[PDB]
Amino acid sequence: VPDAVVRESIVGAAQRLLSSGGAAAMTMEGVASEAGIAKKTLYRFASGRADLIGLLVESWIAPIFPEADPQDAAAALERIVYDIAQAVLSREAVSLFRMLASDADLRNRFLPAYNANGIERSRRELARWLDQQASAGRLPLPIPAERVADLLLSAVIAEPLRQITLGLREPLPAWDIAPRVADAVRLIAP
Amino acid sequence: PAVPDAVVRESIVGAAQRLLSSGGAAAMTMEGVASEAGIAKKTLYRFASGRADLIGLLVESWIAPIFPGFEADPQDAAAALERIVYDIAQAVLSREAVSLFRMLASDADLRNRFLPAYNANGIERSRRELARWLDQQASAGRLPLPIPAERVADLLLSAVIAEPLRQITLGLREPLPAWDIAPRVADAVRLIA
Repeated sequence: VPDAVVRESIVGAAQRLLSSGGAAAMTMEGVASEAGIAKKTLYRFASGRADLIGLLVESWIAPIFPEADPQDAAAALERIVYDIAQAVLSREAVSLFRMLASDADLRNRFLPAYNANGIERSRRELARWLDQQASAGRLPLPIPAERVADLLLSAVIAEPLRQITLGLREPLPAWDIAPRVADAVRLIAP
Repeated sequence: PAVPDAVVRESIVGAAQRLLSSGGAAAMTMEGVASEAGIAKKTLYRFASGRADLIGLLVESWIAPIFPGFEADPQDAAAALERIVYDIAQAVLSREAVSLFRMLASDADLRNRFLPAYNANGIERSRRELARWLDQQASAGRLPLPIPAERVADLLLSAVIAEPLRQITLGLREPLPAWDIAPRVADAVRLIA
Protein backbone atom coordinates (compact mmCIF):
# COMPACT_ATOMS: atom_id res chain seq x y z
CA VAL A 1 0.00 0.00 0.00
CA PRO A 2 1.67 3.25 -1.16
CA ASP A 3 2.61 5.87 1.36
CA ALA A 4 0.39 8.44 -0.36
CA VAL A 5 -2.57 6.18 0.11
CA VAL A 6 -1.79 5.63 3.77
CA ARG A 7 -1.40 9.38 4.24
CA GLU A 8 -4.80 9.97 2.64
CA SER A 9 -6.34 7.39 4.99
CA ILE A 10 -4.75 9.12 7.94
CA VAL A 11 -6.07 12.55 6.92
CA GLY A 12 -9.56 11.20 6.30
CA ALA A 13 -9.53 9.51 9.66
CA ALA A 14 -8.33 12.59 11.48
CA GLN A 15 -11.05 14.71 9.93
CA ARG A 16 -13.79 12.21 10.69
CA LEU A 17 -12.81 12.13 14.34
CA LEU A 18 -12.47 15.92 14.62
CA SER A 19 -15.93 16.32 13.18
CA SER A 20 -17.58 13.72 15.36
CA GLY A 21 -15.96 14.46 18.67
CA GLY A 22 -13.51 17.35 18.47
CA ALA A 23 -9.89 17.34 19.49
CA ALA A 24 -10.61 14.85 22.24
CA ALA A 25 -11.71 12.24 19.69
CA MET A 26 -8.74 12.76 17.40
CA THR A 27 -6.32 10.58 19.31
CA MET A 28 -3.43 8.69 17.76
CA GLU A 29 -5.06 5.40 18.66
CA GLY A 30 -8.37 6.56 17.19
CA VAL A 31 -6.80 7.72 13.95
CA ALA A 32 -4.87 4.45 13.54
CA SER A 33 -8.10 2.50 14.09
CA GLU A 34 -10.00 4.67 11.62
CA ALA A 35 -7.20 4.56 9.00
CA GLY A 36 -6.68 0.85 9.21
CA ILE A 37 -3.07 0.86 10.34
CA ALA A 38 -0.91 0.05 13.35
CA LYS A 39 0.90 2.65 15.42
CA LYS A 40 4.31 1.66 14.08
CA THR A 41 3.03 2.76 10.70
CA LEU A 42 1.14 5.84 11.85
CA TYR A 43 4.28 7.10 13.57
CA ARG A 44 6.09 7.29 10.22
CA PHE A 45 3.60 10.02 9.23
CA ALA A 46 2.77 11.68 12.54
CA SER A 47 4.33 11.62 15.99
CA GLY A 48 1.37 13.10 17.75
CA ARG A 49 -1.81 15.11 17.42
CA ALA A 50 -0.05 18.30 16.31
CA ASP A 51 1.41 16.44 13.38
CA LEU A 52 -2.07 15.11 12.54
CA ILE A 53 -3.33 18.70 12.39
CA GLY A 54 -0.42 19.63 10.08
CA LEU A 55 -1.22 16.70 7.78
CA LEU A 56 -4.88 17.66 7.68
CA VAL A 57 -4.28 21.32 6.93
CA GLU A 58 -1.61 20.43 4.38
CA SER A 59 -4.12 18.17 2.60
CA TRP A 60 -6.39 21.11 2.00
CA ILE A 61 -3.73 23.23 0.31
CA ALA A 62 -1.27 20.78 -1.19
CA PRO A 63 -3.45 20.05 -4.23
CA ILE A 64 -3.96 23.68 -5.18
CA PHE A 65 -0.69 24.47 -6.90
CA PRO A 66 0.65 21.37 -8.71
CA GLU A 67 -0.16 27.36 -15.75
CA ALA A 68 3.16 29.03 -14.97
CA ASP A 69 2.51 30.73 -18.32
CA PRO A 70 -1.18 31.63 -18.68
CA GLN A 71 -2.28 33.97 -21.43
CA ASP A 72 -4.71 35.70 -19.09
CA ALA A 73 -2.80 36.02 -15.83
CA ALA A 74 -5.65 37.80 -14.07
CA ALA A 75 -8.14 35.08 -14.90
CA ALA A 76 -5.65 32.42 -13.70
CA LEU A 77 -5.15 34.42 -10.51
CA GLU A 78 -8.92 34.49 -9.89
CA ARG A 79 -9.03 30.73 -10.22
CA ILE A 80 -6.12 30.17 -7.81
CA VAL A 81 -7.51 32.53 -5.14
CA TYR A 82 -10.98 31.03 -5.45
CA ASP A 83 -9.56 27.55 -4.91
CA ILE A 84 -7.54 28.71 -1.87
CA ALA A 85 -10.64 30.33 -0.44
CA GLN A 86 -12.73 27.19 -0.92
CA ALA A 87 -10.01 25.29 0.92
CA VAL A 88 -9.70 27.54 3.97
CA LEU A 89 -13.37 28.67 4.33
CA SER A 90 -15.01 25.23 4.26
CA ARG A 91 -16.97 24.03 7.24
CA GLU A 92 -14.07 21.83 8.31
CA ALA A 93 -11.52 24.60 7.96
CA VAL A 94 -13.56 27.15 9.89
CA SER A 95 -14.44 24.62 12.56
CA LEU A 96 -10.71 23.99 13.14
CA PHE A 97 -10.07 27.72 13.34
CA ARG A 98 -12.89 28.11 15.83
CA MET A 99 -11.56 25.21 17.91
CA LEU A 100 -8.17 26.92 18.24
CA ALA A 101 -9.68 30.38 18.88
CA SER A 102 -11.64 28.82 21.74
CA ASP A 103 -8.97 26.87 23.64
CA ALA A 104 -5.61 28.22 24.70
CA ASP A 105 -4.29 24.72 25.46
CA LEU A 106 -5.22 23.53 21.98
CA ARG A 107 -3.47 26.58 20.52
CA ASN A 108 -0.50 25.82 22.69
CA ARG A 109 -0.39 22.26 21.38
CA PHE A 110 -1.44 22.74 17.73
CA LEU A 111 -0.84 26.27 16.55
CA PRO A 112 2.67 25.77 15.19
CA ALA A 113 1.55 22.84 12.96
CA TYR A 114 -1.62 24.62 11.92
CA ASN A 115 0.19 27.81 10.98
CA ALA A 116 3.12 26.16 9.23
CA ASN A 117 0.99 23.99 7.00
CA GLY A 118 -1.89 26.25 6.09
CA ILE A 119 -2.51 29.67 4.54
CA GLU A 120 1.18 30.49 5.07
CA ARG A 121 2.11 27.82 2.56
CA SER A 122 -0.45 29.03 0.07
CA ARG A 123 0.79 32.55 0.59
CA ARG A 124 4.41 31.51 -0.23
CA GLU A 125 3.28 29.56 -3.28
CA LEU A 126 1.17 32.39 -4.55
CA ALA A 127 4.06 34.86 -4.03
CA ARG A 128 6.28 32.70 -6.27
CA TRP A 129 3.65 32.48 -8.95
CA LEU A 130 3.03 36.20 -8.84
CA ASP A 131 6.74 36.90 -9.25
CA GLN A 132 6.77 34.83 -12.40
CA GLN A 133 3.90 36.73 -13.97
CA ALA A 134 5.40 40.06 -13.02
CA SER A 135 8.66 39.01 -14.61
CA ALA A 136 6.93 38.11 -17.82
CA GLY A 137 5.33 41.52 -17.80
CA ARG A 138 2.15 39.55 -17.52
CA LEU A 139 1.15 40.91 -14.11
CA PRO A 140 2.95 44.03 -12.97
CA LEU A 141 3.02 44.76 -9.24
CA PRO A 142 3.71 48.02 -7.39
CA ILE A 143 5.06 46.24 -4.30
CA PRO A 144 6.85 42.93 -3.67
CA ALA A 145 4.95 39.76 -4.62
CA GLU A 146 5.00 38.43 -1.06
CA ARG A 147 3.13 41.56 0.04
CA VAL A 148 0.66 41.32 -2.85
CA ALA A 149 0.02 37.62 -2.02
CA ASP A 150 -0.66 38.40 1.63
CA LEU A 151 -2.86 41.43 0.97
CA LEU A 152 -4.79 39.78 -1.87
CA LEU A 153 -5.47 36.61 0.04
CA SER A 154 -6.35 38.68 3.13
CA ALA A 155 -8.71 40.91 1.12
CA VAL A 156 -10.63 37.92 -0.12
CA ILE A 157 -10.54 35.49 2.72
CA ALA A 158 -10.13 37.26 6.02
CA GLU A 159 -13.39 39.08 6.44
CA PRO A 160 -15.29 35.98 5.29
CA LEU A 161 -13.41 33.87 7.87
CA ARG A 162 -14.45 36.40 10.54
CA GLN A 163 -18.06 36.29 9.31
CA ILE A 164 -18.29 32.50 9.17
CA THR A 165 -16.63 32.10 12.57
CA LEU A 166 -19.33 34.32 14.05
CA GLY A 167 -22.16 32.68 12.13
CA LEU A 168 -22.88 35.87 10.13
CA ARG A 169 -22.53 33.68 7.07
CA GLU A 170 -22.40 29.93 6.50
CA PRO A 171 -19.18 28.22 5.32
CA LEU A 172 -18.24 28.03 1.65
CA PRO A 173 -19.56 26.82 -0.67
CA ALA A 174 -22.99 27.97 0.61
CA TRP A 175 -22.47 31.46 -0.82
CA ASP A 176 -20.66 32.70 -3.92
CA ILE A 177 -17.15 34.10 -3.35
CA ALA A 178 -16.39 34.51 -7.03
CA PRO A 179 -17.50 38.15 -7.17
CA ARG A 180 -15.31 39.01 -4.19
CA VAL A 181 -12.35 37.27 -5.82
CA ALA A 182 -12.91 39.16 -9.08
CA ASP A 183 -13.19 42.50 -7.30
CA ALA A 184 -10.00 41.89 -5.27
CA VAL A 185 -8.01 40.96 -8.33
CA ARG A 186 -9.26 44.07 -10.18
CA LEU A 187 -8.26 46.25 -7.20
CA ILE A 188 -5.09 44.68 -5.89
CA ALA A 189 -3.50 42.95 -8.84
CA PRO A 190 -5.03 43.98 -12.15
CA PRO B 1 -28.94 71.74 34.04
CA ALA B 2 -27.18 68.41 33.91
CA VAL B 3 -23.78 67.62 32.50
CA PRO B 4 -23.92 66.11 28.90
CA ASP B 5 -24.92 62.48 28.43
CA ALA B 6 -21.43 61.67 27.19
CA VAL B 7 -20.15 61.77 30.78
CA VAL B 8 -22.38 58.94 32.11
CA ARG B 9 -22.06 57.04 28.77
CA GLU B 10 -18.27 56.97 29.28
CA SER B 11 -18.73 55.64 32.79
CA ILE B 12 -20.96 52.87 31.58
CA VAL B 13 -18.62 51.72 28.84
CA GLY B 14 -15.64 51.83 31.23
CA ALA B 15 -17.54 49.75 33.72
CA ALA B 16 -18.70 47.23 31.09
CA GLN B 17 -15.16 46.74 29.88
CA ARG B 18 -13.71 46.34 33.38
CA LEU B 19 -16.22 43.66 34.18
CA LEU B 20 -15.68 41.83 30.91
CA SER B 21 -11.95 41.88 31.48
CA SER B 22 -12.21 40.75 35.10
CA GLY B 23 -14.94 38.11 34.95
CA GLY B 24 -16.16 37.56 31.44
CA ALA B 25 -19.67 38.00 30.11
CA ALA B 26 -20.99 36.61 33.35
CA ALA B 27 -19.50 39.49 35.35
CA MET B 28 -21.05 42.08 33.00
CA THR B 29 -24.53 42.14 34.46
CA MET B 30 -26.80 45.19 34.46
CA GLU B 31 -26.63 45.43 38.26
CA GLY B 32 -22.83 44.98 38.09
CA VAL B 33 -22.39 47.71 35.51
CA ALA B 34 -24.59 50.11 37.42
CA SER B 35 -22.53 49.53 40.55
CA GLU B 36 -19.14 49.67 38.83
CA ALA B 37 -20.14 52.83 36.90
CA GLY B 38 -21.53 54.41 40.07
CA ILE B 39 -24.97 55.12 38.68
CA ALA B 40 -28.63 54.38 39.41
CA LYS B 41 -30.40 51.53 37.71
CA LYS B 42 -32.87 54.00 36.20
CA THR B 43 -29.96 55.93 34.73
CA LEU B 44 -28.28 52.86 33.23
CA TYR B 45 -31.60 51.81 31.66
CA ARG B 46 -31.72 55.11 29.70
CA PHE B 47 -28.55 54.01 27.94
CA ALA B 48 -28.90 50.20 27.74
CA SER B 49 -31.78 47.78 28.31
CA GLY B 50 -29.68 44.66 28.61
CA ARG B 51 -26.30 43.08 28.13
CA ALA B 52 -26.49 43.14 24.37
CA ASP B 53 -27.00 46.92 24.41
CA LEU B 54 -23.93 47.16 26.70
CA ILE B 55 -21.85 45.33 24.12
CA GLY B 56 -23.20 47.67 21.43
CA LEU B 57 -22.25 50.72 23.51
CA LEU B 58 -18.80 49.28 24.13
CA VAL B 59 -18.10 48.52 20.49
CA GLU B 60 -19.50 51.92 19.46
CA SER B 61 -17.15 53.66 21.87
CA TRP B 62 -14.18 52.18 20.06
CA ILE B 63 -15.26 53.42 16.61
CA ALA B 64 -17.30 56.59 17.27
CA PRO B 65 -14.28 58.89 17.77
CA ILE B 66 -12.60 57.94 14.50
CA PHE B 67 -14.49 59.88 11.86
CA PRO B 68 -15.40 63.23 13.39
CA GLY B 69 -11.72 63.76 12.83
CA PHE B 70 -11.46 63.49 9.09
CA GLU B 71 -11.09 66.17 6.41
CA ALA B 72 -13.48 65.88 3.47
CA ASP B 73 -10.98 67.65 1.25
CA PRO B 74 -7.54 66.41 2.13
CA GLN B 75 -4.46 67.76 0.37
CA ASP B 76 -3.26 64.19 0.10
CA ALA B 77 -6.10 61.70 -0.01
CA ALA B 78 -3.85 58.64 0.06
CA ALA B 79 -2.08 59.96 3.15
CA ALA B 80 -5.44 60.68 4.81
CA LEU B 81 -6.67 57.18 3.95
CA GLU B 82 -3.62 55.70 5.66
CA ARG B 83 -4.37 57.65 8.80
CA ILE B 84 -8.04 56.61 8.83
CA VAL B 85 -7.32 52.90 8.35
CA TYR B 86 -4.58 52.96 11.00
CA ASP B 87 -7.03 54.52 13.45
CA ILE B 88 -9.70 51.92 12.72
CA ALA B 89 -7.06 49.17 13.17
CA GLN B 90 -5.99 50.49 16.61
CA ALA B 91 -9.64 50.54 17.67
CA VAL B 92 -10.57 47.02 16.60
CA LEU B 93 -7.31 45.13 17.10
CA SER B 94 -6.71 46.17 20.70
CA ARG B 95 -6.48 43.56 23.44
CA GLU B 96 -10.04 44.34 24.54
CA ALA B 97 -11.46 44.20 21.04
CA VAL B 98 -9.80 40.89 20.19
CA SER B 99 -10.83 39.41 23.55
CA LEU B 100 -14.45 40.22 22.72
CA PHE B 101 -14.16 38.64 19.32
CA ARG B 102 -12.57 35.56 20.86
CA MET B 103 -15.39 35.39 23.45
CA LEU B 104 -18.03 35.35 20.77
CA ALA B 105 -16.10 32.90 18.60
CA SER B 106 -15.97 30.56 21.61
CA ASP B 107 -19.56 30.51 22.80
CA ALA B 108 -22.62 29.96 20.65
CA ASP B 109 -24.95 31.25 23.39
CA LEU B 110 -23.01 34.49 23.61
CA ARG B 111 -23.12 34.89 19.82
CA ASN B 112 -26.83 34.31 19.85
CA ARG B 113 -27.24 37.00 22.53
CA PHE B 114 -24.67 39.58 21.41
CA LEU B 115 -23.82 39.19 17.74
CA PRO B 116 -26.45 41.62 16.39
CA ALA B 117 -25.29 44.43 18.64
CA TYR B 118 -21.65 43.64 18.09
CA ASN B 119 -22.07 43.53 14.34
CA ALA B 120 -24.17 46.64 14.00
CA ASN B 121 -21.95 48.81 16.09
CA GLY B 122 -18.52 47.83 15.00
CA ILE B 123 -16.56 47.23 11.83
CA GLU B 124 -19.82 47.48 9.83
CA ARG B 125 -20.24 51.12 10.93
CA SER B 126 -16.57 51.88 10.18
CA ARG B 127 -16.92 50.24 6.78
CA ARG B 128 -19.95 52.39 6.00
CA GLU B 129 -18.16 55.57 7.13
CA LEU B 130 -15.07 54.65 5.15
CA ALA B 131 -17.13 53.83 2.04
CA ARG B 132 -18.72 57.29 2.25
CA TRP B 133 -15.35 58.98 2.55
CA LEU B 134 -13.89 56.92 -0.32
CA ASP B 135 -16.90 57.76 -2.49
CA GLN B 136 -16.32 61.45 -1.82
CA GLN B 137 -12.63 61.18 -2.75
CA ALA B 138 -13.44 59.21 -5.92
CA SER B 139 -16.20 61.64 -6.96
CA ALA B 140 -13.77 64.51 -6.51
CA GLY B 141 -11.06 62.77 -8.49
CA ARG B 142 -8.63 62.69 -5.55
CA LEU B 143 -8.70 58.93 -5.27
CA PRO B 144 -10.10 57.26 -8.36
CA LEU B 145 -11.36 53.68 -7.80
CA PRO B 146 -12.03 50.91 -10.36
CA ILE B 147 -14.89 49.41 -8.44
CA PRO B 148 -17.54 50.84 -6.15
CA ALA B 149 -16.40 52.59 -2.96
CA GLU B 150 -18.29 50.19 -0.73
CA ARG B 151 -16.38 47.27 -2.24
CA VAL B 152 -13.04 49.01 -1.84
CA ALA B 153 -13.83 49.79 1.83
CA ASP B 154 -14.68 46.15 2.49
CA LEU B 155 -11.62 44.75 0.68
CA LEU B 156 -9.23 47.26 2.20
CA LEU B 157 -10.41 46.65 5.82
CA SER B 158 -10.32 42.88 5.17
CA ALA B 159 -6.77 43.08 3.88
CA VAL B 160 -5.41 45.32 6.56
CA ILE B 161 -7.47 44.37 9.59
CA ALA B 162 -9.38 41.12 9.42
CA GLU B 163 -6.16 39.22 8.68
CA PRO B 164 -4.31 40.59 11.75
CA LEU B 165 -7.52 39.82 13.70
CA ARG B 166 -7.03 36.15 12.76
CA GLN B 167 -3.41 36.30 13.80
CA ILE B 168 -4.05 37.98 17.13
CA THR B 169 -6.97 35.67 17.91
CA LEU B 170 -4.59 32.71 17.49
CA GLY B 171 -1.74 34.33 19.46
CA LEU B 172 0.46 34.46 16.28
CA ARG B 173 0.75 38.17 17.05
CA GLU B 174 0.12 40.33 20.07
CA PRO B 175 -2.72 42.84 20.08
CA LEU B 176 -2.11 46.31 18.73
CA PRO B 177 -0.26 48.54 19.55
CA ALA B 178 2.43 45.93 20.33
CA TRP B 179 3.49 45.85 16.70
CA ASP B 180 3.47 48.41 13.95
CA ILE B 181 0.56 48.15 11.47
CA ALA B 182 1.55 51.27 9.57
CA PRO B 183 3.60 49.36 6.94
CA ARG B 184 0.64 47.07 6.20
CA VAL B 185 -1.67 50.09 5.91
CA ALA B 186 0.77 51.80 3.55
CA ASP B 187 1.19 48.74 1.34
CA ALA B 188 -2.57 48.23 1.12
CA VAL B 189 -3.16 51.89 0.18
CA ARG B 190 -0.35 51.83 -2.40
CA LEU B 191 -2.23 49.10 -4.20
CA ILE B 192 -5.14 51.50 -4.43
CA ALA B 193 -3.61 54.92 -4.77
